Amino acid sequence: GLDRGLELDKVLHCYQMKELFLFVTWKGCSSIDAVPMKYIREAYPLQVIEFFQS
Amino acid sequence: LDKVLHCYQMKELFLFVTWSIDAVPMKYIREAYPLQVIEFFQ
Amino acid sequence: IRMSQKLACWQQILTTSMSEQEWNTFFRGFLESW
Amino acid sequence: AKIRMSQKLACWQQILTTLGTSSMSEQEWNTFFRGFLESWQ
Repeated sequence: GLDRGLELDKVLHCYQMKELFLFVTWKGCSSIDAVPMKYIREAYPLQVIEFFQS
Repeated sequence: LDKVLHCYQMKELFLFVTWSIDAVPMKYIREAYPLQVIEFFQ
Repeated sequence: IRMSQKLACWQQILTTSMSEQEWNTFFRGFLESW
Repeated sequence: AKIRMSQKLACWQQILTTLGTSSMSEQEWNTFFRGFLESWQ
């Protein structure tokens, strides 16, 4: 799985296509996942805005 | 400001808002109307 | 939403060098983003 | 940022899976893939 029911660790990077993708790590995981913006932004709407503001 | 319609990232993140549709850095719109922004994001 | 409007927004974003093919491809991803 | 290319590819593969290959022509996919690479840069 790519959304593996873990807690968000970081938002490392992003890339805008037809969909916006966030490249995020999870807590304990060591791997980076591409996750569509919409999903992550409903799930963790605050750490996202943090990522784009700072 | 009434609606936040959509958003796109190029250099900054941009919101497309109405009060014509305009494109504005989310930062700017956020400080002014933080509610509608966090609400849009969720 | 009207295509002219979306276009005005894509140009508003771009204003704040691409190839001709890049520009077109990215702009189309831009439209289906909506 | 000093991310390893295996991780970048794992991401690209996740991208292809999310959108679906049939979503674009190969020309399109390539242009975006080249953008995806210069992205980390």
